[PDB]
This record gives sequence, structure tokens and C-alpha cells, in this order.
Amino acid sequence: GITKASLATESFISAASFQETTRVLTEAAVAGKRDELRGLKENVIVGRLIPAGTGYAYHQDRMRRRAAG
Amino acid sequence: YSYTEKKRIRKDFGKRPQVLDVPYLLSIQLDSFQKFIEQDPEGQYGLEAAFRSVFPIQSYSGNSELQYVSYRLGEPVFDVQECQIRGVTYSAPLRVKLRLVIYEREAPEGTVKDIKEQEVYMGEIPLMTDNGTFVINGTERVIVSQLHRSPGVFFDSDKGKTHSSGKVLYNARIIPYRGSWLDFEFDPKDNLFVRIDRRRKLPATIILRALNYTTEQILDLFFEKVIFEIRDNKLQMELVPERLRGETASFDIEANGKVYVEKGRRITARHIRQLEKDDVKLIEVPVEYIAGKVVAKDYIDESTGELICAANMELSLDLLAKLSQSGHKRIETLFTNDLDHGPYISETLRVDPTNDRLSALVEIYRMMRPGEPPTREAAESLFENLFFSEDRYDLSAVGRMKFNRSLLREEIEGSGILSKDDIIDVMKKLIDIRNGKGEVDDIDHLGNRRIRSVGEMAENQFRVGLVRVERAVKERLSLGDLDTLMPQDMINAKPISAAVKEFFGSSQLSQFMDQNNPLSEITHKRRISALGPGGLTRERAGFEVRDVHPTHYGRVCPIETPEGPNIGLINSLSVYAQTNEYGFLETPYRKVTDGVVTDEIHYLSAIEEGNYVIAQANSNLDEEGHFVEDLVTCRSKGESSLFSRDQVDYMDVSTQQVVSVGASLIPFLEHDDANRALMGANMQRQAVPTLRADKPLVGTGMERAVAVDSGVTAVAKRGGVVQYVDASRIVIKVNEDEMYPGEAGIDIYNLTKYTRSNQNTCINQMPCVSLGEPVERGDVLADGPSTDLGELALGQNMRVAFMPWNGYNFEDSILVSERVVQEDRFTTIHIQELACVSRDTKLGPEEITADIPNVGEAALSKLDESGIVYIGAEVTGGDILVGKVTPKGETQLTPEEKLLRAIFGEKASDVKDSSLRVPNGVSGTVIDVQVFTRDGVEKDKRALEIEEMQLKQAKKDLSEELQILEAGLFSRIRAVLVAGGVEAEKLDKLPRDRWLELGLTDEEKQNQLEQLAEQYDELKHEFEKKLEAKRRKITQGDDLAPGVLKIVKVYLAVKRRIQPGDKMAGRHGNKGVISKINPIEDMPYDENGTPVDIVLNPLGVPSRMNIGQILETHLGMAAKGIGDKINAMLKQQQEVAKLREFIQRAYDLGADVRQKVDLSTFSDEEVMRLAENLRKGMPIATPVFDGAKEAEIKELLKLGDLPTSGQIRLYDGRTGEQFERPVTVGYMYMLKLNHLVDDKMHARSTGSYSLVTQQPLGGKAQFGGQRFGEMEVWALEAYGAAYTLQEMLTVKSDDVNGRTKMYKNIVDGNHQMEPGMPESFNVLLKEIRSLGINIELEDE
Amino acid sequence: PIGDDEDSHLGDFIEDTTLELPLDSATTESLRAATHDVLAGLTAREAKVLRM
Amino acid sequence: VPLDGGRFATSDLNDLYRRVINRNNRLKRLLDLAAPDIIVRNEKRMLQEAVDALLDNGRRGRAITGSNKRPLKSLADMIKGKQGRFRQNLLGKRVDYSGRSVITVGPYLRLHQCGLPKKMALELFKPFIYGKLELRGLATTIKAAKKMVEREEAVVWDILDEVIREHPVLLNRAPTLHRLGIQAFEPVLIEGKAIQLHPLVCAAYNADFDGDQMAVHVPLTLEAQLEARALMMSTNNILSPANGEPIIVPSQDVVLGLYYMTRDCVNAKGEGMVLTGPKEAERLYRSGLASLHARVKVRITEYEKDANGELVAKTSLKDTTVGRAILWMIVPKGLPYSIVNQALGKKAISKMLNTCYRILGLKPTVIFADQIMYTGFAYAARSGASVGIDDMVIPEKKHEIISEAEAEVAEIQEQFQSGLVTAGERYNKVIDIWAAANDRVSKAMMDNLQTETVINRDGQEEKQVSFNSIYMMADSGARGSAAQIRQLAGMRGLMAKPDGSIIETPITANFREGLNVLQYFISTHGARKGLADTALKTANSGYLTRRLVDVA
Ligand SMILES: [Mg+2]
Repeated sequence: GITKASLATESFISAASFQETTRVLTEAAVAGKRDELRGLKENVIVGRLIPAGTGYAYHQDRMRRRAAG
Repeated sequence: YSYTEKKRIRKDFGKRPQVLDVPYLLSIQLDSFQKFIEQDPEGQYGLEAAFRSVFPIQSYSGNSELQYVSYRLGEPVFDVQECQIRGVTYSAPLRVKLRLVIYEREAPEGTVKDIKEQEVYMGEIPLMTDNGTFVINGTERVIVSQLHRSPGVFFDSDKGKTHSSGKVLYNARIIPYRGSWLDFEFDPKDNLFVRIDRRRKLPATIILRALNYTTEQILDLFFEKVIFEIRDNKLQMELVPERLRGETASFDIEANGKVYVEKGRRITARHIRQLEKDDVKLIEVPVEYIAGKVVAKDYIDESTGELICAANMELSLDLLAKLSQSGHKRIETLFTNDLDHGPYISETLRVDPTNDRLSALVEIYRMMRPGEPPTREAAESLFENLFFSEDRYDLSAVGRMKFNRSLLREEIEGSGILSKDDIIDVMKKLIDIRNGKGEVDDIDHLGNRRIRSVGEMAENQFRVGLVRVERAVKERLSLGDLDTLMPQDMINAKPISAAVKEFFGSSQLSQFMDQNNPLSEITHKRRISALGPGGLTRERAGFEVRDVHPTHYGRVCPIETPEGPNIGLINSLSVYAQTNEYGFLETPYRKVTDGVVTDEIHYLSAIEEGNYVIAQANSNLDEEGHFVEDLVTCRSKGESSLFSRDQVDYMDVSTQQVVSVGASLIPFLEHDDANRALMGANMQRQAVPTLRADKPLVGTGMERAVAVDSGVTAVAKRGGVVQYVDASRIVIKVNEDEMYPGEAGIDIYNLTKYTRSNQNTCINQMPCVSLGEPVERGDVLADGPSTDLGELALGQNMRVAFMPWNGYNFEDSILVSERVVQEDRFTTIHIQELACVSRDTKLGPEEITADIPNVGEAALSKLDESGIVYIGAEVTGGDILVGKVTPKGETQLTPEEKLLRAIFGEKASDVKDSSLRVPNGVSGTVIDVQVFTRDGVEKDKRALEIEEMQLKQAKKDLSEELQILEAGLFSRIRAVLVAGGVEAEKLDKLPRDRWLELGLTDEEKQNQLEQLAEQYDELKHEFEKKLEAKRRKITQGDDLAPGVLKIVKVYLAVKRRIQPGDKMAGRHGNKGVISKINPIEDMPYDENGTPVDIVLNPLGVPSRMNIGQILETHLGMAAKGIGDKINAMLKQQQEVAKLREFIQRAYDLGADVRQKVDLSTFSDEEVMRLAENLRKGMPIATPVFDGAKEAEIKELLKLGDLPTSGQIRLYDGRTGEQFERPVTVGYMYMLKLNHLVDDKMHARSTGSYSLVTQQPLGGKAQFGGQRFGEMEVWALEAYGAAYTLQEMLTVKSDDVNGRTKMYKNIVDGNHQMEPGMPESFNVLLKEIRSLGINIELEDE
Repeated sequence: PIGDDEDSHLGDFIEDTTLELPLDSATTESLRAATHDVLAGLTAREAKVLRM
Repeated sequence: VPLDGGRFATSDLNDLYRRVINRNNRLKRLLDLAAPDIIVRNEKRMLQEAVDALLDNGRRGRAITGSNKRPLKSLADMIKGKQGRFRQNLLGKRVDYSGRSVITVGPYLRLHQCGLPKKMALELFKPFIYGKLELRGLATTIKAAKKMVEREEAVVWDILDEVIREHPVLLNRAPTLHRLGIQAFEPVLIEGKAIQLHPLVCAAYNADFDGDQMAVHVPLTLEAQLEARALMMSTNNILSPANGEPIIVPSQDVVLGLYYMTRDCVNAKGEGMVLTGPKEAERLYRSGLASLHARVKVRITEYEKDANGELVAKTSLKDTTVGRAILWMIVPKGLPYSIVNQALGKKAISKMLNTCYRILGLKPTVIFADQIMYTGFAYAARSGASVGIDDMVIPEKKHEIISEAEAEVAEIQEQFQSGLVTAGERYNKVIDIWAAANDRVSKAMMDNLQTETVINRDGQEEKQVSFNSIYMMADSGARGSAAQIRQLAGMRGLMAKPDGSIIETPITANFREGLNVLQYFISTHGARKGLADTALKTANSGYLTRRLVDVA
């Protein structure tokens, strides 16, 4: 179901928005999760250009420079 | 008829005669508090009862008791009006006589000393105005009546959703007025469970054991007996024929040498009748039949002395043969059936963990207070203190009553604590319900719904005060010495003070009266709420209780209820509705005996009304009042259908008795859908008063009763002639028939003048009478705001045309001509109260001095030497109303400003400008200025000026009163002297003061002379006090907050006409917003060249179904017609004949309408005035469901020489050419909501921010930025505007560097952003990292 | 919590007076230019002495 | 931080931290004092409790703040925030350069612009105004510029008219649902405090003029300006992102106008005659010599773009009406004349725009739409359409139908009286026949309302569609529907008690007639039920949308 499918998101910062904050923060903390952004919500939270639209170019060039020469 | 009804008359359509006229609308509010505060001889609710509850209070065993004698309410500190200015609370001192007795130890009880302390003041309590309002701080407030579930027993069902099985359930709940709730509930296994409050579940019988009931006794309570006899050998059984019902024979049923029933043959009514008439008292049964039967009491062997079987245990062929050899003959077994009489209690016992009273008390104490070690004294004290404590528990009267009534008892009144029989009976009833006999009541039913009011709640609060102080009394009496203290040192002030002050101060029920409007106030004071303490919440209750119940008939208004977060949780009181003696709701009805419908009224409550057959207000009866039709529409038990000619016991009292005072003001309501009707009756209370109060052109007839019953107008206390008429005051000379023998007297009504309301509107009374005019007892002497000659005018009628005008009227938006803004008719006056605070900081005191650093002479001009604005000085936004300055040391500048100040020689002031400026954009005239100085701080210049001015004005105002009153009195004396003493010319010659020294012949006239003088001197001395006090209250420094040295309150009167963006609607729930203001030039006109005032949109009418908004337009048209005709005849000055004729014609209108009109009226001096007031139009009354009809309106139209179609050809003011097809034109009453754009419009560029999270926040009433929500973000997401979003949530809001670094680039002409990180996320970083969580930003 | 029962808790209403409003820092940024431009017109040692 | 009245205010974290610190120290001391075990244990326990209350309160005994009953807000609550689930970046944030007010009409507007209140625009662009002001040199320094606009010197109005030109502004309404809930427009300076919003866009916003208010935002950075103008720009969204159909479609007044034009009657002025172009077909009407609706053969030049990338041209004597002919003057280029030859209802008037978009492109469609709005309002005004009480016609056969069905109920009543039918069987029968009656009266009223106008051309009688106002409104799609009209003229429905069971005594009266006490009371339940239902389904819709945006 959509409500269940929304539960799975790689970004924990995103999860801290809609899900139960406490749990998510802990559960991610123990595993030493690394939130790389790459999504909308997680980016809106940190106040960075949306990885879509006018900013999809920015996030693209950045993603490409990243993990490369 | 009446007097002020001569100045005008509303034409009343409709047939049904009023059988009962409308009572006082403010009834509830006044009556309640009238009961709360009063001296009541008995324990009936009031401060008396509240006292008698907790009192007397004795020390713990200490034999020092404090009892209560009597209480009194001293005269208020300030009157209603003064207190409204100063800003204190209008309240009376509570003086109560208390008695402290010290019993000599070693009884007989007698006291060494009882010190009876004089009345000890505990707190002051708020008082209720004649208008049913309270004043907390200089503000009229209302306490909304509360509606909640009445105390008693309640049997619910809760089927369906529970357990998914479908076996349903049955629950009972005993809810007291105060204390813990007692719940009994079943479960799928039919085990009876009990819980206190919402607490842990427990098997029911465990309560009974705490009441000292052994298993044997419980079984004796809930089960009958089946007697077994071992006579001879091989058991027999006693038999009652009704027992065998609902069962098939388990064996051969035979006795008396005759076999009545065989095996496998069910026992029907046949076998039962046979066995019944044959009289079979005994039958022999097999030894195997008792294999399932449960033994009743215990059993033991006389010999062995051991327990054979415990009570409530299944017998077997074994145990039977064990107790039968022991000699036992009789064995008692429960009478059990899984259909008729259920064995629930027996199975309840099997789940019962406990055994005796002690064990039960323990398991209970470990329930209520789980985890702490249980003790005997503990488990005892708890259980006794729950339902049996006179202190901690009560159902009150309503509770005991509903309790016994729902238990089918006799006594309607009894104790407030449960009895063993009470609880046990309730259990029995729940059981009976599960067994199939008896029904289940419902919460929504108004019979289970009670209604409190101000008085009850106020009493509850004062009660909590009394208990929290009781603890103190018992505390101090612990260690106390003998005569050293008195009932003063114990009882404090604050416990009562803050307790009652809290309620009136902050409660969801207590609130600022909504005063923009008479109907607003009066519909606020009649209001009910299921919210607040004791009630449910918006999120708590679902739609059920919100929905209109059939019981809401004649009690609650089905239409007028708020639409929003809470719907149906409020509603409103019906017109004729009354609070029942017990506090249910009861409604007027007409008793129908035999075949005649009698005019005798009757008051039936929700429960009372139930079985009776009630006819309808809309029904036809003629002459003696027999129902015409043999079949009449009637509602009887919950439902409504056609009933036989005479089957009826009752009929509706009025046509309007279903609705509310607000809903009754909607003309042609029968033609409006309930949705838009709700919207209308909701918006009608939002009507702002006008500058020229006009009149409804289209009425109902409630418009009088509303404005009159409300305090907005000023009614005459007595009939007579007016000695004096001023816009300030009105002086009536009292008629002799009314006026009391002593003191003579003339009624002097001081009128309220321009002053601030709670809504920041204007409230100003105006005299409706002329100099020396005859008045009637209870007549309107002076109108209020939005009131015309006793009738309620919430707005102004005007010429309306339905037609699309070049899209300017596109949506519900309204297009109005310039004729309206020119005539200033829709103009409204606003009064804003602004305040200036002179505080004290460690840096120094603040000054109100006119000496302000950095200000122009234009700014300094408008203020006096003291720095306060002149009364009458017109100001705009930015002007300085009050000067203020606060000390700030060490300016601490930078080299640029160091050089700057060095060159231009400007000493940087040690003070910053704190002055109270006029709010930006608003402009008005200063009417009034107040100065509140701290007691002990020297009064400034302006302060003294104001003080002395008030002193002289008060001297004149009181002296004038003394003069008028005295002249009036002396006149009465002079009147008495001429009877029995007569010298007319010879009397008034000598000095007036000498008249007192005169006598008269022996008679009662010599006594009245004594009276007139006896009272004279009273008024003579009553001057002194009334002066002295009045003087002192001007001088004394009003108490203030910590740190504030003084306060300057300025009152501004702004005048706003109307402009595009304002919201205005009709009474039919058709909203609108003025779009453009069109020149009279461009306004569509008719063949007569008369321009139309307003052009609406005909498209809004069909979809939103209110067809009434059209009828009001049609009738109104015709109505205005009848005005114009008269206006012609008056302009042509025909004669008193033609006018009388036409007027008589208009007041009749075809056939069959109750009217009762003129030819009694004086041929000239009266009629000619009526017509004079009627030239503006002919006011028409259209009762709610009794209102006018098509043909009647059309006929009136014919009388106005207007078309039947209500449509007249119109012409564009532009091209002048005709509009194809006609257009409906007429007159519609249009209000103006207080939603004016001048308030609504807001904007900001860069304002002040918030300290915690850096975010835009309005400090100066410079409105903080608009909120950008998650959805509003999703929009930008969908569009894919990335930078718009970034800047939206970063640089424009949350970024502390971003904002300024932006602003700089903005002025530099460079549009860019250097975003950085929002402070919200940064704060979150710190907050997370504050915990044991390490959250870092990585990479690059 | 203040009225409305919402998360409108009193602390969210405490405004920051401590931080300078942007409209100020604008003017200061400009006053730099004013004093500099005006100190450009004085003689060498007059500029040096006034700055010093 | 301080506060007025000398009083202070502080976070609850201070109370908590204070407790933890104090107890910790007490433990250190008790260690140095060699206290007995029971004491050091009790202390350690207490410290654990305190530290817990600090980190997250409520997994423990729920400590309360000093002299206040309300439980102190812990750090966990500082993070979690409240009002459902958001932390400060979702539920909302306050934003600079913004405003709001009540909205008004402004039919003179072009779809790409909106009226912006003068004072509002002053306060909004205040930073830009400063910049331009001292850019040209009208102001010495920034301070002086502030004093200038504070005084509102006459020059600043023109200075503002400079910054307003190409700088778009964002407009938004309260229930933002779909991206069209926020659009970009071009500011047009207007007197008064009200915002003027283009009527065609009133559809997407779902904004009635009943006092709804609209928020405004300023696109600060350059990128925000270009973003607004090339994306959020109103003129760039004419199509609902949900479906290809136009969202700019004329709403009510305008469609009534075009309806009243494109309509045709039987016999009127100029009926039968012939005229060359629509240019003189307008002259004939304006002069009053020819009626707006009459059948007249007239020549027209219609274009078709059928040639590859190229517009063809032709002409013919078409059978049309004066009104349709005049309306054709607006229709640009490639659109065939066959599009305006119909009755032009709210449906067809939309497909006109759609075809215009899929054929001529964006710009022609936009200007087309502006024109359609203007002419719509104009001719709708000229039409003098109104609503009277007699405009709603009740069937003459109504009372008869009522009486016959009323005979049915008594028939079934006699049946049940004799036990011929069971209670439920009877109930179903009665409700069936009553509903049947309702259908009869409805399908009657619609007929007596629809074609009942009977007129004459050169003969005695020829009957056509009705010119009745409320009917024109319902037929065009301007407002109202057969279902609602049914409630106006014919009897309205049957009502069901709160239980949900339908009552067998329907409402035999309509709105034009009086509804007595009963009928109204019985209607009330359905009313409050309706209001509650929609008001709640709003929230449900919102929740659904939220789950959806979260999953995607
Ligand atoms: Mg709306």
C-alpha cells in the first residue's frame, strides 16, 4: 500500500519528517547511516536546491563530479 | 396598540394568530446568576448550599470546630460604568460570619470559648449586569450555558464494531455530578465486569463483596431457587409451570398418576396450562437431572462437620450421593436459562479472584492505586471515600432524580451517595436488559442532556475555592492555641479570589461578549455548548452528537449553528425554549382536550413530550378551533405522519417555535435551503452597525423584540411626559398612577454616548423622543446603534438589480453605485483604544514628557506641554499620540559615526524614543484621553488638568440631577398643599425652602407632606456622599502592574465609508465582496431615470438555492412602491382623508390576515405623522413560516402601480440603449460584515524576527511574513522552480546571514542569493548533537 | 502555550531585538562609502590625520 | 531572555539541565562522604531518572516544570516538534517579501496580469525602490531614500513603476492543492487595498469572490524571476496538468454571454436577409435594425491551415445567426467557421479553445481567450439576463401527480390494513411509488420548462427551445443544473432520518412554494449532514494527497 511504500526511503533525514522521529533517528544512528540527500524532502529540509527542475542540472553536475576524478 | 407604534407600523402578513407572545430573550443568563447569588433559606443551589456542603469544618479529632453562620454581599467598589473605564472588575465584597468553637475536652460536648468572628472577607465576586453580562477588565463578558450528559444511570448498547462477533454487548454507567464514575460492562463470554472511572477491569461481584456480601448472598440476589426434595428415596422437585418455557423435556415429566409431558417433547403453552390448572406442586425427577444444576448456599454434614459443597458449584451424581447420605433433603439450585433468565452472575463468580470483604477491598485498592502496598485502613478508607462519602461524591438532585427514574423507582429525591440497593438494582437492570426485557437510552436524546448556566459553574468554582481553603482550615486547627487566633487568620483572600477570577478570566465558556451588534449580543447570551470542562472536545465526539436530534424540536435551532471545527457542538437556544426545573429543556405546547384545541399553554420536557401526539402550527382550525380536515399532520413518538382528526393531545404553540431569535429574523425563510440559511443566520450576527440606522424594509416582527429585550436600547421604566430631552440625557415626569407616594420623583435616563465596544466598533445611543411627548410604560425612549424606533436595523435597504454587469459582478462579488458611498449610508464608525506604558528599568524611569529627541515642530505641535494629544485633534498614521522616552546609556558608536558626530556637532541622546505612534494607515479623531498614575507618583500637568476638569464636570452633572429632582419634588408638595390647604397664588410667593414649615388639616395628606419632606432631606444628603465619593475616586491612584509608573490611554474614532474588498451579504446567506465603485453615470436606470444602487449576479441564485433572496427583493420593491405613493400624496399635501384611505387600503390587502388597524387614531395629529414616517417605504412583516404569499405580494405590487413581474425595463448608463429582456429590480436589506479590507490587507518587506528560531515575526503590528506551508512547497516542486523555493525557505526567511546579504544585493540592483544553511536545520543539528547522537556534515 | 492551543507557545513570540535589522546594515555599508569618498577629497596629510 | 514587567522567560531545558547537574554533584559529594550503599544507589537512580527526563521525558515518571503543572518539554520534543509530523521545514515557515488581502474581480485585466494594491506594492518592493531611487540619484543616501518613501514623495510612484514592469509576482490561495494553486502574474498598480484577480484563473484557484483572500510573494533573486515568468507564469499554464483539457475555460457570466449570442430564435429582426461580412452583421445589430439571434445567410472567409505549414482560405454563404456571425470576428486564422455555428455551451466553448491551442499554438490561444472573456461579459451584460420568481415554472399537472401517488399510498395502506401485505413489503411499495411520483413531477417540470415557449414565424405556431433565464443558465452550463432546478420547481426529494432510512413522506412542496415546519425540519438533518460531510472530506482529501506525495 502507498502508506507502506512511503515507509522505505534511503534518506533518514526524509524519514524524520513524516515517520516517528525518535525511532528513525535511533535506528539510523546505530547503523551509522549516511544520508546523501539525492531526494526532494531531504534537500528541502537542509535548504539546498531541489534535485529537480531548475536545480536538476546543479544536482546532476554535482552528482557526476562526485564519485569520480 | 401602543405609543411608539404610532410613529410607525409594520404590515403583518400571515394568518396564524399569536397564541403566546415572545418572553424575555435574556431569560436564562439573568435567572441563573440570580439563583447563584441569593440568600436561600435551604440547601437549594446557591452560595448558601455551596457553604453548607463543605461546612462545618472541624479539626481532626481536635474538637475545635469552625462553622458557618451567614454571608452578605457588600455594595460594589465601582459601578458598572466607572469600572468599565478604570478597567477593574465589577464585583461585590463577600462578607461571611464564621464561628470558631473550642470544645472542652472530656465530653459532653460544650465549649470553653466560641469566638464568633465578624464577617471575614474572602475574595470579591463578579456581578451580573441587568443585560446579563459580566465585566472582567473594563470589558463586558458572557458565560455560555453548558450542555452535558446529566448525572444518573445510563444503559448503552455498543453493538456492531465490538469484537466483530455480532453478539453485541450491554454497558451501564453511573455518572455523578462529582466524583468517580461507576461502570458495569459485559463481554463476549457474558462475564459481568466492573470498573471505576476508566480503570482496570474487574469481575463485577468483587464490588458486592466489598459491600459485605458472601457468594451465597450474591446468588440469593441474582438467581431464583429450584427446590429439590429427597422425600422417600430418589429426588423430587418443586415446579412452577412457567419455568418449563423455552425448553424441551429432558426426561419423563410425570406426577399425580398422570403423565403431562414425555421426553423429546418441547413444553409449550399447552403443557403449561395443563400443569397449571391441574395444580402440580411436585414432580419426581431422575438422579441424573442435577448433573448440571448449580447449588445455591453452602452445605455441610451435621456429623463430619466438613464442607460438602461450596456455594455456586456444579452438582454431580457423585457429590449428590455424598450429601444425600448425610441426611440432607432440601437442596437449593439457581434458576438458570440461556434465553430467558441468564446465568451471568454465576459465571462472574467463577472469574472472581477474591473471597471475602477484605480480599475484595485489597484487590480494589491495588486497582485504584496500583503498586503501593495495600493496608486494611487503606482499602477501607478508599472504598468508603469513593461512592459513599458525603464529601467526595454526589449526584445532586438531578442525578438522584434521573437515577431513580431510570430505575423505575418512586421517590424523585434522595441522598447524593449510592446505597447498596442502588448499585445492586442497577446491576439487576443491566442483567434484565441482557435478558431481553428493557431498552437502552441514547446520549443524543435531549432528555439525557442537561443544561447548566453561569450560576451553576460559578458555584462549582467557588466550591473548589471552599475545599482548597478547607484543607488550610483543618491544617491550622491541628496545632492551634485557644483564643489566640480567630476565624480571620485562618481564612485567606486569594483562595476564593483567584478561584472565581480564574473562571471568569479564562475559560472556553467565558468570553468577551461579541458586541458588534444587538443580535450578536443577544444570540451570544442565548447559546449552548457541549464543550468546556465537563463536556467533550472537537476531536473527541463524532458526528452523532453534532447532528440535529428529533428532540431538538422547539428546544434547539436546527439551522443556526456554527459551521466549522465545531458543528452541532454549540447550536443555539430556541425562541420559546426554557430551562426545565431540573435543567432539561422544555418547550411551549397547546393542550387539546376533547375535540377542541385549547389556548392553554403547557411546558413539556424532552421526556415528557415523548408519547404525546403533537399537532402542527401549520394546521387549519376555524371559529371554536376544530381541525378542519379529518386527517392532520402530527408527530408523536420520535416520528411524524398523518393522524386522525381527534386523536391529538397537543398542538404547536407558534410557527416560529422551532427556530432561534437569529433564524427568526430571516424573511421568507421557508423559501431558503437550510445550508445557505445557516450561512445567513450566522452572518447576520456579523453585521456592523451603520452611521444612519435605517430600518428593515422587509421584516418578520422579531426586529422589535430583539432590539428591545437587548440592552442596546433604553426603555422607559414608567409612563408619563418628557420634561427634558437631550442627546446626553432624557428626563421623564412620572405619571401619578404609577409613581410611589414618597419622594415623588421623575425618571432620569442618562444616555450612553460615543464609546468603545468590545469589537472596536462604535456604540452610541440617540433620543427617539421629542420634548414633552407622552410615553407608555415600557416604551423605547432612546435607540441604540443599529436600532430604529424599537425595531432592529442591522443594515440598510437599497435599490437592487439582478443582471451581469460587464463581468464586474462575476463571482458572488457585488457591484455598487457611487450614490451609496456619497450618501455615507453604508459608512461605519470605529473606536480604537491605544495605550502607552510608562515602565521602570534598572537603567532608569521612563518619562511621558513632551521633550523628545529628534522630532519636528509639526510632530511637537499636536501635543501639549505634558506630551499628550489634544482632545478633538485629528491624526493619521505616524502621528505622535503620546510622547515617551526611555534611558539608554553609552550609544557606543563606530569611527564613521564618531567623525560624523564630530563634524556636525550632534550630542547623541542618552534616551531612545518610545512614544506611542498612531498605527500606520489608520486615521481618526481623538475623542477621549485617560491617565492612570501609580499611587505615590506625582501627577503630571495634563493629569491635574484632566482631574480638575472631571471634578467640575461631575459637580455640574450631579448638581443638575439634584436640581431637577428637587424641583420635581417641591412641585409635588405644592400639589399636595393645594388639596385641603388651598392657596394657589398665595403659596408660591414665599421662598420655596419655607414651604416645608407648613402644615395642613388633619388627614392622610398631612402624612404625605411628612413623606415628601422626609425623603427630600434624604436626596439632600444623598448628594453629599454621591459627590464626596465621586471626588475621591478621581483622585486616588489606580493600582497598576509591577514596574509601570503610569499609563496613557488614547481613544481614537476612525470613520470608514466603504471600499472595494469589503464583505457584505444579505440575510439569505448570499455573500459578496464589493468589486468596483461605479459612477451614477454608468449605473443602469429605468424609464423614470432613477439609477439602481447595486447590481448583483443572477447566476449565484439558482445554484445556491435561496429563492427567498428573490422574494425579499420582490416584496421590498412593492414595499418601497407604497412608500413613493405616500411620498407623492404628502408632497402634494392632499388631506388627512385621502392619506387615511390609501393607508387603510395598504393595511388590509385582499382577505384573511390578522392586522387590526386605524380609524381609532387621531384624525390629524397622529395619522399624518404615521404617513410621514411611511413615505420612506412601507415596512412589511413576514413571519418565519407564517410569511407572505405570491398573490399577496403581487396584489401589493398592484397597489404600488408596479408590475406583477417585479421586473422593469432598464437602460445602460453608458449607451443609454435598452437591455433586451426585463431585469428583476427591487429592494433588498443588505448588511455589512466587520470583515472590512482595511483590517485584512497586510504586507511586509523585511521586519523584526524571532529570537529562538530566526523567523519573520511582527513586533510593531507590522505583520510577520505569510506562512509557506508544505503544500505551498509542493506547488513549487511540481513547477520545478528550484531557486524560488530555495530563496523561499532560506534567504527570505530562515537564513540569518542570507536575509541581509540578500537585501544589500537587492538595493545594489543585483538580483542573486548566497543561500548558506537555514538556522532551523542548524538548530536541529545542535539539538540532536546535544544527545548521545553524533551528527556531522561530511565530504566537500 | 498561549491561545489557540496550538504549538504557538509563548517562546515562539519572543522577538529578537538584539540582532540588527537589515535596513540598518544597508545604511552602514553606505556610510563606509560616504566617509571614504569625503576623505578622498581632503589633502594627503588631512586624510591621514583624520583617519588616524 | 528578559521581558516587560521585569519578569523573565526561559526554556524548560534549563530546569532539566539544572536538575541533572545538581543531582550529579550531590552524587560526587556523597562519594567523597562515603555514604552508605542505599543512599548512593538512590542517588544514582535519581540521576538516571533526571538524565532520562532531559533526553526524552515521558518514558519515565514524567517530570513537571517549576510551579507549573504542564510537563516540561524535553529535548526529544524539541526535535520532534508537533502539529502532526513536521520539523519547521514542512508544516510551514514565515517568509519575507510577502502579503495578502481580500480579492476582487478586475474584468479589464489580461490573463497575464493582476491588480496589486498601491500601498502593498510600496511595502513589498521597498528594498528595490531604495536601490533604484539612489541609483538614479533622486536620493543622496539609502537613509534619505527611506525617508523619501516614508514621506511618499511624488517621484517614488514613478520610481516604483520602473521596478514593477518586468518583475512578476506570485499569487496563492488558502487550499493549495495542485501546482496551479500558486501562479505568477505581472503587477498592475491599483488604488485601494484589494487584489484584482483575472476571472479565467478563478477556476484553478477555486476562489469564490465571497471574501476569500490571496497571498502574494516576491521573486527576489533573478532566477526566481525567470522561474516565475517561464513556469509559474499564469499564461504558461492554460492546461490542467491532470488532463489535456483547458483550465482557462470561461466560467459562468461569460459562457452565458456567448450562449445568448450563439443562440437562435425563430422570427426576429433581419430574419431571412443576407449580408456580406460579419463586419456589417455587427453594424446591423448595434443599430438595432437586426436582432442578435436570427437565421441569416451570410458570407464568411474561413481559413484552414491544411496545406503543409500553410493557411488556406475560402468562403461561402453560410446559414448562421447574427450573433454567431459577430462572434466569428474573434476566432483567429486556421479555426473553421463550423466551431461557432453551434449553440456554444460551456462544453463546446472549451473545445473551441482546446482546438485553437492544438492548432494555432500558445499565443493565439491566449489572446483568443482574453477576447472571449471580454465579449462574454459585454454581451452577457447587454443581454439583460436576470432571475425572477416567475422564471421558475412549476408543472401544471403537479398537484394531480401528487394526488394520484397519494392515492397509491392509501391503496397499499388498505392492503396492509387487511394484512394482504407485510409491513416491510408495504413500506417498500410506498417508498417505490413515492419515488416514482418524484420522477414524474421532475420529468414533467423539465419539459414544461424546456421547449414550452411557443412562437410564430409567418404562420400561426412553431415551437422551439425556451428563452427562460434560469433555463439558459442551466443549459449553457453557466450555473445550476437540472437536478437543482428540480429542487426549485418540482417537489424536492424525500429525506432520510439520521438512521439512514428513507422517510415515506417526501417533500411535496418546492422552494418557490412554502416549505412548512415539518419539511424544513426534516431537511435540516440532510443539511448539517451535508456540511459536515464535505468539511470532513476536505481533510480526507488532504490526507490522501499527503500519503501520495510521500510515496512518490
Ligand atoms: Mg467559498
